Amino acid sequence: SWKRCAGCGGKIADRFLLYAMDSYWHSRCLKCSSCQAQLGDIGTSSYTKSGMILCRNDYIRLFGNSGACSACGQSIPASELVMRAQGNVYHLKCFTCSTCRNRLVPGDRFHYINGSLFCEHDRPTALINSGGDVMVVGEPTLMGGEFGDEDERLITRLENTQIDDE
Ligand SMILES: [Zn+2]
Ligand SMILES: [Zn+2]
Ligand SMILES: [Zn+2]
Ligand SMILES: [Zn+2]
Repeated sequence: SWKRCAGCGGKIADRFLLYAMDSYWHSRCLKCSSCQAQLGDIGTSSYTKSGMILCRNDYIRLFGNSGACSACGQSIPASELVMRAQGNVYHLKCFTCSTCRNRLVPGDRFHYINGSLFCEHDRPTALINSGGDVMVVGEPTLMGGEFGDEDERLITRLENTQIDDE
């Protein structure tokens, strides 16, 4: 006899169905609590936390480590790429030379003195007489960084040949 869907309570007569969180589901019934996406089609896993079943992006958004821009002071979502320097994070558009206002990009040479950024061609000689050191702009990284998989629950797609992997 058919399995019951944990999402709707109904028997699952569909040819293809999902297994996740120890339960069977109609694919349409396994949805992100926040954005309603159909988890089994958009990706390979779900996240469980605080009564919710979430897609990866909303899990990051609601529970990942957000930060704040050292230049403008405003929060940075976990999902946003940031520039890094001397232990600070910056909005990409905030990562600019304090003298000429050029936006600094990966591979650029730059100087840092007491929070102020300077491009290679605006070396602040007057200030320098630790800022003498030339640094290389790194690639942008995600604000949230790496996170553990302890709330991740893989989704398995199954075929009922009326149960086999898909
Ligand atoms: Zn259902
Ligand atoms: Zn979502
Ligand atoms: Zn900023
Ligand atoms: Zn400059």
